[PDB]
Amino acid sequence: ISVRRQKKLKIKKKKYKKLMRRTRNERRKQDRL
Amino acid sequence: ATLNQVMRGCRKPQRARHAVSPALSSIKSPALKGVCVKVGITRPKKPNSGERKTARVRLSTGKVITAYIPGEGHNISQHSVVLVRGGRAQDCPGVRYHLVRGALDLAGVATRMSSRSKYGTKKPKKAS
Amino acid sequence: GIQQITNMCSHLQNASRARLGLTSLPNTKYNLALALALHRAGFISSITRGGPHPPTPEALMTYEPEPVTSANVATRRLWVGLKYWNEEPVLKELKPISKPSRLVTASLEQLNRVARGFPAGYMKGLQLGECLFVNTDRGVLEVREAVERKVGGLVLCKVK
Amino acid sequence: GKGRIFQAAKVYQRASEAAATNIVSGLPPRNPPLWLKAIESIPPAEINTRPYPIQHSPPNPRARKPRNLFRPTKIVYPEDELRRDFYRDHPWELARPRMIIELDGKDARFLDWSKGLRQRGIPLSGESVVQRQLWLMENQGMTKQEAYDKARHEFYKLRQLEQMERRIAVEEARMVGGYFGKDLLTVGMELENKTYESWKKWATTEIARQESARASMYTNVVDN
RNA sequence: CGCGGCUCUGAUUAGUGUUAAGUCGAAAUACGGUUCGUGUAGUGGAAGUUGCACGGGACUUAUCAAUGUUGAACAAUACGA
RNA sequence: AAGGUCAUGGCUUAACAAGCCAAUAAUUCUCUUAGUCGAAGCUGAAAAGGCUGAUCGACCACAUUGGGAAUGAAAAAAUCCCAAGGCAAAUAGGUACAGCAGUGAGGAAUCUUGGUCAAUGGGCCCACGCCUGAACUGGUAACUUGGAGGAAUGAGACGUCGAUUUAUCGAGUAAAAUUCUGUAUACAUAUUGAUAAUGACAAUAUGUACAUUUGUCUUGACUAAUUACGUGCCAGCAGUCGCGGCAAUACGUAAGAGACUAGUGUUAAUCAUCAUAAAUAGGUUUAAAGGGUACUCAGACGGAAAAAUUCGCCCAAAUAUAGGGGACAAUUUUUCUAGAGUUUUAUGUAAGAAGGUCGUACUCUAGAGUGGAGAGAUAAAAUUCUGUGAUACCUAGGGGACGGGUAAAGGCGAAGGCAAUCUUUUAUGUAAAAACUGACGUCGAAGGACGAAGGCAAAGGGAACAAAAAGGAUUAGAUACCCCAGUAGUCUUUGCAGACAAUUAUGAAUGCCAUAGGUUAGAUUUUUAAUUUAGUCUAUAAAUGAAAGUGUAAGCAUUUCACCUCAAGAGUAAGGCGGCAACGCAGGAACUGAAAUCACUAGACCGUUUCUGACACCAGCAAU
RNA sequence: AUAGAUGAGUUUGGUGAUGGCUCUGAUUGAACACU
Ligand SMILES: [K+]
Ligand SMILES: [K+]
Ligand SMILES: [K+]
Ligand SMILES: [K+]
Ligand SMILES: [K+]
Ligand SMILES: [K+]
Ligand SMILES: [K+]
Ligand SMILES: [K+]
Ligand SMILES: [K+]
Ligand SMILES: [K+]
Ligand SMILES: [K+]
Ligand SMILES: [Mg+2]
Ligand SMILES: [Mg+2]
Ligand SMILES: [Mg+2]
Ligand SMILES: [Mg+2]
Ligand SMILES: [Mg+2]
Ligand SMILES: [Mg+2]
Ligand SMILES: [Mg+2]
Ligand SMILES: [Mg+2]
Ligand SMILES: [Mg+2]
Ligand SMILES: [Mg+2]
Ligand SMILES: [Mg+2]
Ligand SMILES: [Mg+2]
Ligand SMILES: [Mg+2]
Ligand SMILES: [Mg+2]
Ligand SMILES: [Mg+2]
Ligand SMILES: [Mg+2]
Ligand SMILES: [Mg+2]
Ligand SMILES: [Mg+2]
Ligand SMILES: [Mg+2]
Ligand SMILES: [Mg+2]
Ligand SMILES: [Mg+2]
Ligand SMILES: [Mg+2]
Ligand SMILES: [Mg+2]
Ligand SMILES: [Mg+2]
Ligand SMILES: [Mg+2]
Ligand SMILES: [Mg+2]
Ligand SMILES: [Mg+2]
Ligand SMILES: [Mg+2]
Ligand SMILES: [Mg+2]
Ligand SMILES: [Mg+2]
Ligand SMILES: [Mg+2]
Ligand SMILES: [Mg+2]
Ligand SMILES: [Mg+2]
Ligand SMILES: [Mg+2]
Ligand SMILES: [Mg+2]
Ligand SMILES: [Mg+2]
Ligand SMILES: [Mg+2]
Ligand SMILES: [Mg+2]
Ligand SMILES: [Mg+2]
Ligand SMILES: [Mg+2]
Ligand SMILES: [Mg+2]
Ligand SMILES: [Mg+2]
Ligand SMILES: [Mg+2]
Ligand SMILES: [Mg+2]
Ligand SMILES: [Mg+2]
Ligand SMILES: [Mg+2]
Ligand SMILES: [Mg+2]
Ligand SMILES: [Mg+2]
Ligand SMILES: [Mg+2]
Ligand SMILES: [Mg+2]
Ligand SMILES: [Mg+2]
Ligand SMILES: [Mg+2]
Ligand SMILES: [Mg+2]
Repeated sequence: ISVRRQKKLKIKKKKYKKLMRRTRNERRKQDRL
Repeated sequence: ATLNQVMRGCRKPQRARHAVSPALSSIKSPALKGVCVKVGITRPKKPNSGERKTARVRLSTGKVITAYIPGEGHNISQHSVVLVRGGRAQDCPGVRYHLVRGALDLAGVATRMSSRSKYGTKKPKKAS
Repeated sequence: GIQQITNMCSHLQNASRARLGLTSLPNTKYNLALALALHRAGFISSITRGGPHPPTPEALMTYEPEPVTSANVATRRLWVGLKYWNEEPVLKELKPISKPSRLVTASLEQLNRVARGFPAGYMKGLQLGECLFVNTDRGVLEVREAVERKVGGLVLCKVK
Repeated sequence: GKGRIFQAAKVYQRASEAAATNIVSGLPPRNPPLWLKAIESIPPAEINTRPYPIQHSPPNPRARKPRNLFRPTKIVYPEDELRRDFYRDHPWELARPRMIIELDGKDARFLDWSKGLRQRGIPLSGESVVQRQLWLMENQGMTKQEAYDKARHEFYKLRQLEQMERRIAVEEARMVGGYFGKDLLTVGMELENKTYESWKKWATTEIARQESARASMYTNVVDN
């Protein structure tokens, strides 16, 4: 995979990693960790 | 793959391709009747331009789809029973169906001369 | 086993691709059976059992190989003379059909169909120049020698 | 494959096929090239086939998986061992110039080493001792050392006469009014003089560089 | 009657797809003007950015202070661009 | 051991024994979907082809749903008993059209409430005969198939019509007209379906008579077939690519042309196209795709020369009784030494681990040391350090990590990774000779083990470095890049964790294919230098590849495991498993697209290199 | 059963590949429109 295409996976993995940190609290309240 | 890998079931069916008109392909039906939930206009995508006459139809199966109205000028409106067939509007996203012109409530193009069978237009009978 | 025949087929391809006048093979009755059929079909020039060094080129037929006993059986090898005519090897391709992972057997009516250039089973029809060698109870034979004797058996390789 | 497709070995086959029929179907073929019938019965020779090369030395019998079977082997003779022995005992025998240029390749037709070291067509050299030694060591059954001493001593007595004749030949010539030019001892020294001077100029010009650059190393440019 | 499964719905809430004509930056592609990517742990409206180790899909893109020789005289009937 | 049985079998029983099957899911359970099969139907050139599971035949199940038994030679019932809801019934206890026709409903969509038991079949009957929505026949529908649906002549009506080089090109042998035929069909006669007799209805044959429709799609390219006008990115066309923005062969109309025709188009579906899940028969360096690692159970595959057995394999089938052939295959036996191993302290070596040290620098403390105002930082500064004496130069103690040269295309280990030193301790690997075992081998799902950095947990350590937090600058703004400082963390011990560009973007292993130049550890030699074994790298040949390149392999072959099947959504969701957590393993579908993707070629560009021209710049004079 | 194996449009500035999509062939217990 070229560096141009790896940067597409790089953003998709960072957005997801960023979403789980943000919703970790409400996922801990609903017992979904 | 090796003969052992094939014997254990490595060969599986290829992932399915979505049909052009899933509401009809799912049940093997050529057409379906439906009531018009809304009759409005859709805008094509980047290359083309204009106003495409579309209709939000609630099929007899329960699905709500968007059908394209072929021809110039139509007669249907809210609460209108129309027949739906396959085929999509290529430049319109979400419009994956067509309406039949000789359908129940939708009338055929009156001032049509060429390809009358495509628009449900009776012959003028001007000669007789 | 069949693995030795598969190594004998790929080795002869590499020896003919390299335009070698001589080539050695492990000394086994199975390799000798296929070599005798290749020589009988006219694809190779000579067959001689010898040591790790090739015999004298000129006196190849009159070569006197020593008896094979347990004291030298480990160093014996089959020396094959390769042919090249019209700037082209006579034994260009040796494609195996039956492999260690699967032994392909053909019937007499399938060989009769493959001999005239029609597919049958996992085999394909023979074209101009191609040959097919079958390992039968009457020895390693050519497909046209097998249908004449009316026998089937294990298919070894297709010689282009 | 950067190389190109050379079909030089098939010029006749290709040319004879192109001349078999006519491009204008329905007419007889024209006359072929003039070279087609010349080499009609002289086909090319086989090329690119790798044979088992001549074995100038016995191949290693203990080897079980020998490599380099299609590689030419080194040519070695029983005289190689003898030449190395002689020329190592007489290094200055290599200073005598020898002409390895062939005249007609027929030197070995008049060599009968049963007579002595002096043969026809070849000069008295370290090769004569090796050939004479080999003959004695094979025919008269002498050993390597015994045959060496014999042919070696015969070789010395001949060299002595060659050096004694130069001195005497020049001494008698002057007794009857014979004069000669410069000799190597004189010519060799004159060439050293002319070359020694070139070094003197270089040294004299090269030493001035160091003494000047050395004295100027210090920054004494203030001139206090 | 209880437990479990399944279907539908749910205030509230998340993600993603599509849509030329909006807005804020300029992260990537050249040494992209802080090398870019992998993993991991932080951080910032956003692209980004920081530590630590790692990869080249970046530096083989590499091109003389050894400065380059009177290596056997001259003359003859030898030699003769 | 006994009984039972034609016979066999825990089939049955008593007494003993603890077995038997399985270990890669035998066994059990949940969810989703489905009547099964056939050259039966459709389809491909073909594959143990694919799809369907109508009409035909075979099998299975069911008769509103659920729960049951008896009768009988045999449940093989639209039977019988029971409960429930629907309809009917109330003092009853029937009914369920998935029997035929028919109605309502649902649906894009599928027909007559006919005649006869004359024919074939079946039930009852001594016989005659009775019954048969089985069946045979009439009806409805272009749903499909097959057939008919008209042939020949037709020249100046010196007429018409449309274009237009107004005189050329077409409609056009077309029409009219003329000469024939009697096709579907109508009518009539006869025969026949049927014979012991019985004809509901119709078939066939013969004779006579009749000349009766056009419809539909397309026309830019794929794809056979053109102009004119209208419209002006509007209206619209569109299977794919596309068309339309005021001189559109692509839209609408007109005419022409190209086709099929009682059909023609469109929609939906299936096969084929599609080597597009490749058993036949694919692929994974750079495009989807090689597991982080290799020791290993199961499993697959794997030497030499003989023999026994199966009779696999072949003759060779018809699921072939009985035989033959002996190469190969399976189990087994005996020998062999080429693979794989053991011994003979190899050499060489940053694999690993334990217990101790060494050193350069740094850092802290002390000597009211010497010295006496700066120092450090940066492109430049500021924050900052310093008169409580800094920087600089020393002496004496303490502390923590780190590892200069050697050093190389070098080496070691399964990989991760491993570089100061001494002792201790550990498995492989390499060279040469002998000896020894005698196929003991390779790969390997799973399980288990190991696995960089960061991270979690606990107890230490803390010099230096440094996420975070914070300050000073720069900047349009500056989280940042830079700077003054600085906590986790890095280090030690014990666990957790398992994700990496864990890379050679290339799994492991085997056989094989031509050279050259280096280099690493040995061996042999006439140890100069050659020869050779095992590694590693460079550049090539044959060849291979989309090419870049590779050429100890990305070649020729083989074995085995893993993995891939258009993009995007997505390595995401849900349920589950592991973990203290962080996260890991496993892993979709919906919605939306016709493209995503790789290597190369020539340009242009670069706050890219090196050159070449120009008052381009420098310098000078003048000017705005 | 021995004649039976076929392509086309479409990614790029361009070229060669990779890889889907669509068309070309046959068909239906089909439906719809014009007849
Ligand atoms: K890839
Ligand atoms: K019915
Ligand atoms: K009857
Ligand atoms: K295009
Ligand atoms: K037999
Ligand atoms: K047998
Ligand atoms: K590494
Ligand atoms: K710091
Ligand atoms: K700051
Ligand atoms: K080498
Ligand atoms: K290849
Ligand atoms: Mg499109
Ligand atoms: Mg028209
Ligand atoms: Mg809601
Ligand atoms: Mg950046
Ligand atoms: Mg940038
Ligand atoms: Mg950058
Ligand atoms: Mg980074
Ligand atoms: Mg910060
Ligand atoms: Mg770069
Ligand atoms: Mg590069
Ligand atoms: Mg069902
Ligand atoms: Mg019912
Ligand atoms: Mg309805
Ligand atoms: Mg009867
Ligand atoms: Mg009777
Ligand atoms: Mg008639
Ligand atoms: Mg009767
Ligand atoms: Mg055309
Ligand atoms: Mg149209
Ligand atoms: Mg048009
Ligand atoms: Mg018809
Ligand atoms: Mg790997
Ligand atoms: Mg893993
Ligand atoms: Mg990985
Ligand atoms: Mg033995
Ligand atoms: Mg032995
Ligand atoms: Mg061994
Ligand atoms: Mg050692
Ligand atoms: Mg003081
Ligand atoms: Mg002080
Ligand atoms: Mg220390
Ligand atoms: Mg070092
Ligand atoms: Mg090693
Ligand atoms: Mg192994
Ligand atoms: Mg495993
Ligand atoms: Mg760690
Ligand atoms: Mg730690
Ligand atoms: Mg702690
Ligand atoms: Mg560590
Ligand atoms: Mg662990
Ligand atoms: Mg790593
Ligand atoms: Mg593996
Ligand atoms: Mg190395
Ligand atoms: Mg190379
Ligand atoms: Mg995807
Ligand atoms: Mg999701
Ligand atoms: Mg999950
Ligand atoms: Mg995963
Ligand atoms: Mg270029
Ligand atoms: Mg100027
Ligand atoms: Mg100036
Ligand atoms: Mg002015
Ligand atoms: Mg490009």
